[PDB]
Amino acid sequence: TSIMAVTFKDGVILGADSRTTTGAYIANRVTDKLTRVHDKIWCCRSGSAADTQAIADIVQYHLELYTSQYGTPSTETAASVFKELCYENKDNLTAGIIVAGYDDKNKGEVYTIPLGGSVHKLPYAIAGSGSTFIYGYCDKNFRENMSKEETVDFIKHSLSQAIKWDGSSGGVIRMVVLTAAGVERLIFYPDEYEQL
Amino acid sequence: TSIMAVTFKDGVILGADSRTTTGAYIANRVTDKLTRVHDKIWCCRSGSAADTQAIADIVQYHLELYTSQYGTPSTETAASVFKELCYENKDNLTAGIIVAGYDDKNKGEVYTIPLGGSVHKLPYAIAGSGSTFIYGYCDKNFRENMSKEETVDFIKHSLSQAIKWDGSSGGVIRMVVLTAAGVERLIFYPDEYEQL
Amino acid sequence: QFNPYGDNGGTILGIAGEDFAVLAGDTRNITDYSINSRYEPKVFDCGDNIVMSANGFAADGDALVKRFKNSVKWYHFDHNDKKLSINSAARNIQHLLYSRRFFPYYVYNIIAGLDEDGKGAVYSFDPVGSYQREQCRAGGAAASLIMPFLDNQVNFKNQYEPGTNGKVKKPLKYLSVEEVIKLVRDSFTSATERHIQVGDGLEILIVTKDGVRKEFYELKRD
Amino acid sequence: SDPSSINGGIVVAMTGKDCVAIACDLRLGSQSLGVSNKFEKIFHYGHVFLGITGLATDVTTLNEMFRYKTNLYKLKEERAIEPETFTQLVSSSLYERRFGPYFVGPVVAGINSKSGKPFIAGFDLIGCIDEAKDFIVSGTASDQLFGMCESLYEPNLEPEDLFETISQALLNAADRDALSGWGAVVYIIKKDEVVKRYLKMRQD
Amino acid sequence: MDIILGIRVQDSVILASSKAVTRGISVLKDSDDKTRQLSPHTLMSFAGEAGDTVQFAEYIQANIQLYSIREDYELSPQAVSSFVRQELAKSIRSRRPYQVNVLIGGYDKKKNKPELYQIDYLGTKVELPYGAHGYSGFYTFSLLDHHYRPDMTTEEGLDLLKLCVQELEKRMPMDFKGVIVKIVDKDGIRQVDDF
Amino acid sequence: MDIILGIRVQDSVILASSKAVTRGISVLKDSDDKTRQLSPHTLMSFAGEAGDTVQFAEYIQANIQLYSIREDYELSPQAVSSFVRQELAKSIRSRRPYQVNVLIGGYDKKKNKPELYQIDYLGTKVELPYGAHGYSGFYTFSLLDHHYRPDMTTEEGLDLLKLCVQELEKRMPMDFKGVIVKIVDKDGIRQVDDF
Amino acid sequence: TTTLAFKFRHGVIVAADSRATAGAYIASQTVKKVIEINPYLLGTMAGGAADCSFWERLLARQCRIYELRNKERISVAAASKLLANMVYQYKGMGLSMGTMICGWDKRGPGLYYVDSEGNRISGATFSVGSGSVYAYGVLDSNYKWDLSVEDALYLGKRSILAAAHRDAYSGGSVNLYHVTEDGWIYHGNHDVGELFWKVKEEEGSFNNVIG
Amino acid sequence: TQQPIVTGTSVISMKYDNGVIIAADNLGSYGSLLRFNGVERLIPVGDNTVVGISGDISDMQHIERLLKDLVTENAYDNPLADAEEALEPSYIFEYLATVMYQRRSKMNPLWNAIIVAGVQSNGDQFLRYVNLLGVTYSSPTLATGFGAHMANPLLRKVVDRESDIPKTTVQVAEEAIVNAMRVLYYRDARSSRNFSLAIIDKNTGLTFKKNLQVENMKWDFAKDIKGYGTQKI
Amino acid sequence: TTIVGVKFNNGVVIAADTRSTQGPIVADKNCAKLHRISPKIWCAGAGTAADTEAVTQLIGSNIELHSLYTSREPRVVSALQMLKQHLFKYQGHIGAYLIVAGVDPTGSHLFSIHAHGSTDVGYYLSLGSGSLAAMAVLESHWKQDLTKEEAIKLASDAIQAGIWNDLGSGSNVDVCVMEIGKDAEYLRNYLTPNVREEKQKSYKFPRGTTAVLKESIVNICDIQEE
Ligand SMILES: *[B]([O])([O])[C]([C][C]([C])[C])[N]C(=O)[C]([C]C1=[C][C]=[C][C]=[C]1)[N]C(=O)C1=[C]N=[C][C]=N1
Ligand SMILES: *[B]([O])([O])[C]([C][C]([C])[C])[N]C(=O)[C]([C]C1=[C][C]=[C][C]=[C]1)[N]C(=O)C1=[C]N=[C][C]=N1
Ligand SMILES: *[B]([O])([O])[C]([C][C]([C])[C])[N]C(=O)[C]([C]C1=[C][C]=[C][C]=[C]1)[N]C(=O)C1=[C]N=[C][C]=N1
Ligand SMILES: *[B]([O])([O])[C]([C][C]([C])[C])[N]C(=O)[C]([C]C1=[C][C]=[C][C]=[C]1)[N]C(=O)C1=[C]N=[C][C]=N1
Ligand SMILES: [Cl-]
Ligand SMILES: [Cl-]
Ligand SMILES: [Mg+2]
Ligand SMILES: [Mg+2]
Ligand SMILES: [Mg+2]
Ligand SMILES: [Mg+2]
Ligand SMILES: [Mg+2]
Ligand SMILES: [Mg+2]
Repeated sequence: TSIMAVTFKDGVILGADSRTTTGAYIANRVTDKLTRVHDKIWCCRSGSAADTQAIADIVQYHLELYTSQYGTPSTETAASVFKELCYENKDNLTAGIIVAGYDDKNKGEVYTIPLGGSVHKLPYAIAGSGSTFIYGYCDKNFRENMSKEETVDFIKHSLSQAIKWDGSSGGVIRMVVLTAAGVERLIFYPDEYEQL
Repeated sequence: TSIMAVTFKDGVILGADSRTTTGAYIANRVTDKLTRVHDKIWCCRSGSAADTQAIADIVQYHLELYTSQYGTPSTETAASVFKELCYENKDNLTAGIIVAGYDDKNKGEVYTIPLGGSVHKLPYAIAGSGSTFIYGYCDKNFRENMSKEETVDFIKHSLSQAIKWDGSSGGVIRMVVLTAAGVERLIFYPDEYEQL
Repeated sequence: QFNPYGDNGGTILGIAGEDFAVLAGDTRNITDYSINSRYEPKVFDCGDNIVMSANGFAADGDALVKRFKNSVKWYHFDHNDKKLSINSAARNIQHLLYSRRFFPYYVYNIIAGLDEDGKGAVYSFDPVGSYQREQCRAGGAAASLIMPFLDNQVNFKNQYEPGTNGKVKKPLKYLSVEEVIKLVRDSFTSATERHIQVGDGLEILIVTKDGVRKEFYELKRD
Repeated sequence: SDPSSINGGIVVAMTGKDCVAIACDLRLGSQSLGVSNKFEKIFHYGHVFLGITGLATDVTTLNEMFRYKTNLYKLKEERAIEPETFTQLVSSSLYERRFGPYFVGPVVAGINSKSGKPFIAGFDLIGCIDEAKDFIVSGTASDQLFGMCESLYEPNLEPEDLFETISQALLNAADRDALSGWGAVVYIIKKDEVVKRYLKMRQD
Repeated sequence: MDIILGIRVQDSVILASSKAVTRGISVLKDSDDKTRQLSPHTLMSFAGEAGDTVQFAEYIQANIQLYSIREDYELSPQAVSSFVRQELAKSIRSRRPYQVNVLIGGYDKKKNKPELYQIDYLGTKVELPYGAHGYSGFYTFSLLDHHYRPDMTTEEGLDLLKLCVQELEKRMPMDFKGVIVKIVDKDGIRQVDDF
Repeated sequence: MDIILGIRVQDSVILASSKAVTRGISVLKDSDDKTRQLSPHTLMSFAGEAGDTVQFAEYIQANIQLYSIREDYELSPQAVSSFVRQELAKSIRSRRPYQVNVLIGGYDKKKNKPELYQIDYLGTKVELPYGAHGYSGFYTFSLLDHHYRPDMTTEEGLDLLKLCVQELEKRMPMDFKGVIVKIVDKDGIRQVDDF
Repeated sequence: TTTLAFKFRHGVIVAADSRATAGAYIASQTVKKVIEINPYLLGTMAGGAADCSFWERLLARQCRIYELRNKERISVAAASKLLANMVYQYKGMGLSMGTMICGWDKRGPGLYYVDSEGNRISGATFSVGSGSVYAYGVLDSNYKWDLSVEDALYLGKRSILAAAHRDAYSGGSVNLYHVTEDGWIYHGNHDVGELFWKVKEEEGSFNNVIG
Repeated sequence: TQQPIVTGTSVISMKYDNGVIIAADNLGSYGSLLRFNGVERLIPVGDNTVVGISGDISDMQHIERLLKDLVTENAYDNPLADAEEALEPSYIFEYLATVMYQRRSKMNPLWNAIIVAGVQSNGDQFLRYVNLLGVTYSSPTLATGFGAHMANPLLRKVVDRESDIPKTTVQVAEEAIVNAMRVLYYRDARSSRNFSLAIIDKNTGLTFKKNLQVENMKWDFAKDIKGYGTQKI
Repeated sequence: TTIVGVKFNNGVVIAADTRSTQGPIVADKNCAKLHRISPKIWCAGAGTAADTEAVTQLIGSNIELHSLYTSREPRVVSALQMLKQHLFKYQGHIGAYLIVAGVDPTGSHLFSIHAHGSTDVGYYLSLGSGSLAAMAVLESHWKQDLTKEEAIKLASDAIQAGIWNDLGSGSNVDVCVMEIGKDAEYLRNYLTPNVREEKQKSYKFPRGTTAVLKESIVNICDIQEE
């Protein structure tokens, strides 16, 4: 799995591959790992598919109930709910989640939640088995306040390499753009990103 | 450990960090992992320090004896001797070696020998625990027929990132330049390469 | 850890007649839930009117057969082209098997032919060389499915003569080659239905004083 | 150690023309030791017959359990339970112990009193139903019984012919199993008469 | 504990149980009675792990005695054996099962027949003419299979029992220190004081 | 095998060894002699794993008999015991050690003294007035510690041995089927045919 | 498996069942567990069929070269000892053998028990195999030295039957042998199925079984 | 006893009317890392045989050297080395099968699965499999690893039995192989897009194709897949 | 086991083989792996047979009560959600691997469910030991905008691939078609490519062949009057 979330001038973009594996067998080659827990709060999922789905479903329930009572929750609040589940059930879970969202006040924000259930707010984050191979590339090429087009290229190039080297990563590159303008879904196919 | 060898226009350059560890303790912070088996055939060592030293010593003996009888051996021949030791004693060894050398006929050549004892001739090679983090960076930035200055920068930037992310890598960056002009040793300290 | 053994499935069946003998076996070769081959011969003509099949781990079975064929060749060289009798072959095979007592051939072997009186003969072996002459014997994966059927239909076990009610047994009347081949085909067709490693094809080798003849029959390929 | 093969035993059932047959061996053992030659494995609740193989304590327990449940069924429903309905009750009762199961191999046999249709079914230890048209097998010689039934069986047999077929299937399967034998019983079941026959077999 | 035997004859049930109690390499006792009277015409012998045996036997005894008082009536040996079996079949799937095998010998006063039941720790019940638990039956069953008749007298049953014990004393490696023998018949339960 | 005892008295050495041989739950023999005459005035009893015991004993016997023929002279019990110990101390660091414990009882004709040596499978040798191997000494040593005198007669030694055996027969769980007793003195080796 | 043998006035009786088992599956019911070493020597098989068969056939070949060299038939004691020393080399290696060596030599009738553990025991009565425990009951109760050949043959046959009935891994048929000073005599193959019913009727035994 | 380090995945093959086809991708994996992208796993022996190898690459390189040495040794004192006494596919296979079984019998195997594809002197098609255990078998279609599970079913739809071989052309057979390689790229997590393909025909000889790529892939339907159940956006 | 699911123009089709195994033995030759959760929501199951049956009957029961409570036809996403949460709770110990398909007021749907509780969406899916053989066919022949007739053909061809090439699969092909605006048609034994050939001989015995000891009438009737 190769997942990442990157903040930029107008907001935040989430990115992910589409491969699910049972050992060396690809159980699903068109997986959607970018999942919605609120209108403009999304998450990237890595680890157990069952665990991360069960978590995201519970979070979507909590934030739906939060909204009915207290109005739109912050991205930090969404990350806190994820954390509470991942930390308190750390013995029984295998979930590496990146939480990303857009406020008008706070703009684009990215929180990463690794295995232990710790939370880390970052300008950008990478996770999944394939992230190991692009720590160098991403650290060298990331800039703050990039444009939408620059950020899309940064994620495309990064995940392209992660897919190239990681067997557990592959298929299409899905992306989700979170800005004031709304929510845009992007997709990039092998013929496009392999030749980069 | 972070080691690499890169061919370029005038020959080949070997590069390595200087860290040796016993768990999390740094047993030596100024290690020389670039070792000479012949005048213009060197190797990069990763894995067990004892195993790789014992191998390199035996290879240096074989090539010294080869030279006395048949004259200067090729880089391919040196790689074959390494392979024979690493393959036939694979059950008892933990050695990841990169062999690099300069001929006048064949110019710069790089052979990598991973754990199994297989041989792979490449334009450039990376190995060691820290190499994982720069597969993306190196693949994106490597070009054939680079200049000496470009290749030194490529290795410096690459190992800088490998060191940054890998705990088993660190200290100084050592390099060895192999050309028709001779053998040049280079060293780069933390204050220089960390700010890159 | 490296496991030097495997299981290639397969099932074999040897039946001895009054003046003939048959050795049948399916042609399917497998590992786990995969099919390797739908037609991979398993019963072989070894010379001197002897047929042989070593069922179980194919690599060990191929080696044993290969070695016995070799043993027949050298028996001719060393003893003036003398014909190797079925009882002599059987004893020789024990020593081939027991030579690896502490790293066995993982196979169940059956040979068939004619004895020195011209009567049908079948011999059965365990992996380490214990052997015995038999009239009827199935070996391999579906052996437990077939043998009870042969006890009933070849040796007339638990069968008595009507009217007497358990007092007089059914008499042991001999079977012809045509009657035997019917029992062989029905045995394998039934085994194919309930055993996943049995199917694809059935190859039968019939041995008489005239020589060794073959017959092939299709089986279900699922 | 394996609960399903400590006591040993076998059960087989077959359909015929307007009839069913169910049969079992009589052995109860403690592994190699033979303990009883009178341990019948076939019970009946009205006109529905149930054979049970496996761990003997569970065989006895389940019989007492289904007697309990079928007696209450009859008091409330004011009629005897039918084979199709009983089959579902067996399945339900076994699956309720999904993670602490009874180590048994039940077999149902009987004729629906209304439709007159012959019915047999088999189960795994957890309740999965195998509703076969031809035959059902269960026990330590199930492989042997599969081979015998699959070769000897033909559809639409008359009661007195079906008796010979099922008996020969059982006897010859039992004689290739160390943990089965020591006697045998065969039930021939018709819409309104049931005959029970003890078979003569080798006692080793 | 070690050896418990039972034989049902014409008009009685005879139970023979070993006298030895052992903890490791030492014989603690050589006169232990491995039996409890459940009712005036029902006797239960037992063998298994230390503690479990006596705890279970006395628990069964208390329940049957309670039933007797409540109803002013003696349960049939068949009813008792079924009660015991259910308790053991209940026990086997509990957190810590009773590791006990039992023989129940009783005289049914209604049917005027002796009855012997063999029940192991799993709750496996079987009615028998003769039975044994553990390694006992391995040595004794061949003699019982040979000599047993259902019309035997009590004296003939005791002689066949002596033969079974003599074979045990010859071929068993363990010294079980002889047996206590008890007879259950129409007149109740009594102990054979010389065996 | 199970119990082997030894006691050195005034003018002789007495060895008592069990008669039983056991394979699992079955007594194969009840009249086994667990001893070999090494020389006319030296006897060795033995106990340990099946095969090893007899193979070792007969190997020692053959070596001592060979020495006797070569030199036309009987080795002293001390010399024999030292030879045996070296063979066992050699054995313990071999690929497959002999799992055998022995007692060597001999009469030294030069010193006119009986001598008893205890040697275990490791090659641990000790000269004693009385000794035992395995679980034997656990039951018998308290009686020997109490009753033993070095000036005892052979008859007194046999009576003390009967007492030791009686205690074993009471408290040991295993039936060892009595003992064969042998006496080693100036006149050679003889067996007590009634014990 | 049930095998037995016992010395008596008129030689030694040797009896064995014929069942071979592979788990719960009955592989064979026609196994010769008595081995013909030489016309004056017999050997029983129990445990590993392959092991017992190979080493006892190798013994017969040892015993034969002994006869050629020494112009004399080997003793039962010497034959049993050769086997014991042969199997002792492979002790701990995994061999599984339980055998009896039966014959008549200069010392009269001889009977030795030999196993893969290393035991070698001379005795008047033995029984080895999973069903031996059942057979011993019938032997010990009815065994005498003053036994007729007819009664002795029946005792060994009846003892196997007792074990074949109770032991799940014993059965099939009974093979009988009588060993005299003029050599061994085969006394036939007896199906246990037919033999059981016959003995039940004639003797009255096995009342618990219905027939 | 060892463990495989750098590994090669599926090798697939089939018979057709005039010869055999064999194929394998150019990847050398290091666990989940797709480390080496230029590895040739089809090795020709003369002009009548191609040996396809999967499993451990160090052991493959060893086998490759044994075969190279075999050709050298066959030419020694052999005037008909390029004619009647040239190496046959059956000779090459039996040699490897001998080596594989001997190595497993010393508990030190060559951790490989091998398919020898070729055409004999008399024009007969040769296709046989051997692995680290010494197990051998032959079939109209053969495949190793994942290919056994995914490729064989597809190739068996073309040649289901022996009688289908004469009815199968080289164009149809190659089409089936190339399709199978695409399916393996969809579904095998240790596969690559780049592969090599070899045809050994009894008329046109040995054709060795390098640097082939999986093309005509279907991915467009991925855009319509959203979430894992209930999600609509 | 081979089970598949294929979407088409105006609906969805699922299919399955009919083999049940215990080790190398076939327990049932004509097993029914297609389950009805509701009239227009069907599910194919692989893995532990009792578990796929039990979990399907339970969720189907609760789906029926839900449909009655809400006065609405049940949705596939409801069955999907109820199944995954149930299976997740039992942490994979309930060995049910399901392909859930159906039509409802929202449209046509196709999902897969694994035993640990993970779900997946697709136009074509396959589960079981023969899923690789089936998926090879689906990846080779699937296209967008399939007709009903093309989808049934593709699905049954995928099952056949499993039947012939996977030893865990065999016998017959079962199909269920769920089209929008129509009744779901359950095609039991849609294909029958594995009928056993005629036996060479008849093994019907002469009457009196078996030895008998005792005979007796069994009283199955109740206690009688008078
Ligand atoms: B990715 O590899 O982390 C991926 C992301 C997931 C949320 C779709 N996970 C998986 O593919 C996991 C296994 C795994 C592989 C590599 C690293 C960590 C975990 N697979 C599953 O959870 C799975 C597989 N088959 C069926 C159902 N679930
Ligand atoms: B490097 O980490 O591979 C390094 C290179 C070596 C040739 C100097 N190896 C080590 O530091 C090894 C341990 C190790 C760490 C990480 C990966 C693989 C191996 N250390 C030693 O061999 C060592 C440590 N302390 C004393 C002596 N030798
Ligand atoms: B007997 O039970 O010891 C018997 C004697 C042998 C010479 C035929 N042995 C076996 O049946 C053994 C298994 C076994 C059962 C009980 C105790 C010890 C061993 N089986 C085999 O020797 C065997 C040989 N070939 C095929 C199948 N089984
Ligand atoms: B298939 O192979 O997935 C199939 C689907 C099932 C719904 C009929 N499964 C089985 O056939 C399983 C295989 C299995 C065996 C052992 C443990 C777990 C799974 N079979 C059974 O569940 C089974 C076995 N015997 C009787 C009844 N059911
Ligand atoms: Cl997912
Ligand atoms: Cl170093
Ligand atoms: Mg990839
Ligand atoms: Mg089949
Ligand atoms: Mg039986
Ligand atoms: Mg009991
Ligand atoms: Mg028996
Ligand atoms: Mg029995």
